[PDB]
Amino acid sequence: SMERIEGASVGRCAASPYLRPLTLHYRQNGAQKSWDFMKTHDSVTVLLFNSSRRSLVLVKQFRPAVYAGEVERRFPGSLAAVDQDGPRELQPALPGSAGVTVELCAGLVDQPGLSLEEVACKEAWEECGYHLAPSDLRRVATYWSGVGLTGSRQTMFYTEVTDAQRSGPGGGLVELIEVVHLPLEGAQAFADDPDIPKTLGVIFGVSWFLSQVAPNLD
Amino acid sequence: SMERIEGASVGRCAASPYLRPLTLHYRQNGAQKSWDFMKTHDSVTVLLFNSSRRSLVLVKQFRPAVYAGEVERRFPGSLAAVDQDGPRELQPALPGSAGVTVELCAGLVDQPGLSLEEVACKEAWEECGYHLAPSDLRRVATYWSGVGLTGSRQTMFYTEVTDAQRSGPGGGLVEEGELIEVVHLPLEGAQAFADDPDIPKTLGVIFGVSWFLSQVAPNLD
Ligand SMILES: CC(C)Oc1ccc(-c2nn(C3CCN(C)CC3)c3ncnc(N)c23)cc1
Ligand SMILES: CC(C)Oc1ccc(-c2nn(C3CCN(C)CC3)c3ncnc(N)c23)cc1
Ligand SMILES: [Mg+2]
Ligand SMILES: [Mg+2]
Repeated sequence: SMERIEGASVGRCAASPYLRPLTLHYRQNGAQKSWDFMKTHDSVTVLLFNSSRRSLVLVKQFRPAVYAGEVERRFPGSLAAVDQDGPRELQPALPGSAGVTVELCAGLVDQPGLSLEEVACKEAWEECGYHLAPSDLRRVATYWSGVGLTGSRQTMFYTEVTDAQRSGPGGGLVELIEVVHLPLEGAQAFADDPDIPKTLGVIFGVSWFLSQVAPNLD
Repeated sequence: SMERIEGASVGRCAASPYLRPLTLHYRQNGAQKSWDFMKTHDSVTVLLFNSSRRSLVLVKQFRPAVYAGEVERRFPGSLAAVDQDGPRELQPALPGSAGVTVELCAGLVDQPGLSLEEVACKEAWEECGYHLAPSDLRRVATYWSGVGLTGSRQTMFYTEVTDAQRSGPGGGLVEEGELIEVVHLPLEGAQAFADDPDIPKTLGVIFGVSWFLSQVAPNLD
């Protein structure tokens, strides 16, 4: 989560492996309709509870999409259509902290040879520094995210760890990610504080752990 | 959520008045970087608890993007790049139920002069037929939906309603041709509804049920 961002500029977006524009044409109950959407990948998330530190493991990082959307709120029109000349430097622009979010460890399912559990284990090592095995993972929920513009499905896993599995670092492969250990005592106040940029996966992860897992511990 | 879907095809979308893909170029830790994202407005959601029926109020509708993703999920390559020879008929296709989702009532922060609570009330009227008062909405949470591809912020509201407050029809706006069905989920079987993986549900529904049962339901009796 290196909040140090410079040279922020918005340019044209032609072709991406992550954003593929498509149109579904269809008839619903006889009525001809169309819908423009983006083909994107499914994903997985994992909530880790470190029972030694009595803390939940989260990740903090810079999200360029969040930063861009935040520049638009405080300076309307900053994200207008870019001409063919080249990327337009965002002026005025916000500090990189505007794009800094707190999330669950997450990763895309964009490699055909890895299971959902294997993607979750790979991401927990690269981002959080914890050694996980697929047999240590439990499925919490599988849901659809962004039903309006994408049909992506995200699967949330839960797992319990100690420092004995933190045999190395996260922070991406080098990617700049800061690992966050949230003590259980202040976890609910963390999730409810709008001053922190959080995802729904974090709010639900914390809420689900405290209401269903924590009362059955010890 | 009429599940009769026919003629499903996928077409190239070169120019879309609804899609706004952009790329952010920036400098971080001294190493030039780029990121592909979509400019989307913010949104609101509202969870309703009908005390007269002791049921949470949800919406069910056909989501074309969800349908396409499920066809692709069962038949990879269904959404391969489309050539210039018109729309490509989806063959094989799936029954329309594969795109039918259960969601919370939700709308976009696009109408000027309307606060977040108002936009939520208008969506509850247009989609669920309930007439709400904005000052009666309790703010549950505010958060960044889809941080990887969008910078949109979503705010969730909650309020209790009665049968008498359902002073409007259902369905949404017929201007877009929307076909939205209202669902009343009984309270004693709501958690099993959110855990059963055999229904296309959003995280907002799963969190909404969980939050209601642990933060609102004990204080009712
Ligand atoms: C935020 C999200 C959960 O809700 C949405 C998002 C987009 C559309 C949409 N609405 N529309 C209309 C616009 C104008 N009306 C008259 C016809 C079609 C689209 N068209 C192409 N792609 C589309 N994703 C849409 C609807 C609901
Ligand atoms: C919530 C999360 C699971 O969703 C994501 C995550 C990352 C990207 C993305 N990741 N990347 C690269 C970054 C550098 N390398 C090392 C990894 C992939 C992108 N590049 C351009 N646009 C992009 N939307 C991306 C998209 C969606
Ligand atoms: Mg990763
Ligand atoms: Mg609507």
